Amino acid sequence: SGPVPSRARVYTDVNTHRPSEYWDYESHVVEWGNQDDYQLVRKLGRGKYSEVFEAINITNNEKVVVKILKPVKKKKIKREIKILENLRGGPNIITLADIVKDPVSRTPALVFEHVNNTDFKQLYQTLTDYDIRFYMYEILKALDYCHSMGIMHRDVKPHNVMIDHEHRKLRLIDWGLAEFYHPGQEYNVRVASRYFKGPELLVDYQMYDYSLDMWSLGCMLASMIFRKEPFFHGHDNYDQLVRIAKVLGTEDLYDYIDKYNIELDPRFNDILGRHSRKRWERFVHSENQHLVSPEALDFLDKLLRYDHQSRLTAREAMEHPYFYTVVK
Ligand SMILES: Clc1cc(C[NH2+]CCc2c[nH]cn2)ccc1-c1ccccc1
Ligand SMILES: Cc1cc(O)cc(C(=O)O)c1
Repeated sequence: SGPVPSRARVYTDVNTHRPSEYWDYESHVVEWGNQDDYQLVRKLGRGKYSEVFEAINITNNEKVVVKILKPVKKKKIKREIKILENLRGGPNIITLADIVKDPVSRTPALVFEHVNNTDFKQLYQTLTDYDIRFYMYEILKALDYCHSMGIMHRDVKPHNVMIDHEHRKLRLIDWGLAEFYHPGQEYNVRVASRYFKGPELLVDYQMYDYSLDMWSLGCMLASMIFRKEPFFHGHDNYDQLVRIAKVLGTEDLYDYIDKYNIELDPRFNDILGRHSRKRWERFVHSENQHLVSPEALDFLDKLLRYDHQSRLTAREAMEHPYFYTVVK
C-alpha cells in the first residue's frame, strides 16, 4: 500500500517542538538593506540562479562575499535567508552578515563573511591522511549543528565547502537547497548534485532526512582517500544508481527497496544488471595508499549504505576511530 514511512533516528522532533516562527519561512519578514555599502570587486563564480562576487564593505574597509540572486522563485529565497539566520554563528556555517537590494535593480543579494578559499585542483595532491581527517571533522561539526537545528543542507559537495588552508578554516556554504526537517514530510528528490545524490533520491523515495547529507559526505570522503573524482560517476540520475550498484552490489539494493516497499522505476530495468558487493580495499592503489587505512575504510563503509537509516549520524561519525587523531 505505497512506500513504508521513515523518520530520522536523531533530532526527529526538533522542528515540531518549536514555534512556527522558526520553520515557517514563507511568513518570515525580510528586511533589505541598501547595497550602496558594498562595492563589488570581482566575480568569484556563477550559479544556475546566482552570481557570487568578492566585495568591499565601505563602512569598515573589509572584504565580503556578495551573492546576487536571480529572483526566479520568491519562496526559495525566503527559505535560504531564514535558514541562514537560524544557523548564523553555528560552527563552520557561512555567516550571513547582511541582506541587501540594489537601489535600481532591486535584485535580492546576500552578503556573507569573506572566506579566502585555497585552490580546489591544487589542494587535492598536497593533503595528507591527517588533513583529510581534520577537514572531514570540521564538515561534521557543521552538519551535526545544522541537523540539531532541524535543517538538511541537501547539497553537500566539494564546491559547497570552502577551505582557507593557511588558517585551517572551513565553511559549509550555499544553503539555497536546504530545508527544514519535519518527520513524515515527503520532500522533492530533485536536490543535490548528481554525483552526491543519495540512493533515496535516485529511487524516488521522498521521506528522506539528515542522513541524505551523510551519503553526500561519504561520496566526498571516497573521492579524497581514493583520489577518484567523482567517486560515483553517473551520466544521468538513473545511471547514477547503476554506478553505486557497481560498488555496493545489487543484492543490498533490493534489500533496501524491499525494506521501504519502494517501486523501482521501469527505466532501471535494462540498465541495473547484477553486481557483486565490492570490497573497499579494491579502490586502494599506489597513488592513494598513503590516505587509506582500516579506520578510513570502516568509516566509509558506515556512511556509504543504501539504507539511509543504517548510515552513521553526524554525531556517531564524530565518535568514529578515524577521528581519534583530531582535536574535538
Ligand atoms: Cl580537498 C577539498 C577541497 C574542496 C574544494 N573547495 C572549494 C569549493 C569552491 C571553489 N570556489 C567556490 N567554492 C572541498 C572539500 C575538500 C575536502 C574533501 C574531503 C576531505 C577534506 C577536504
Ligand atoms: C562565502 C561564499 C562563497 C560562495 O561562492 C557562495 C556562498 C553561498 O553561501 O552561496 C558563500
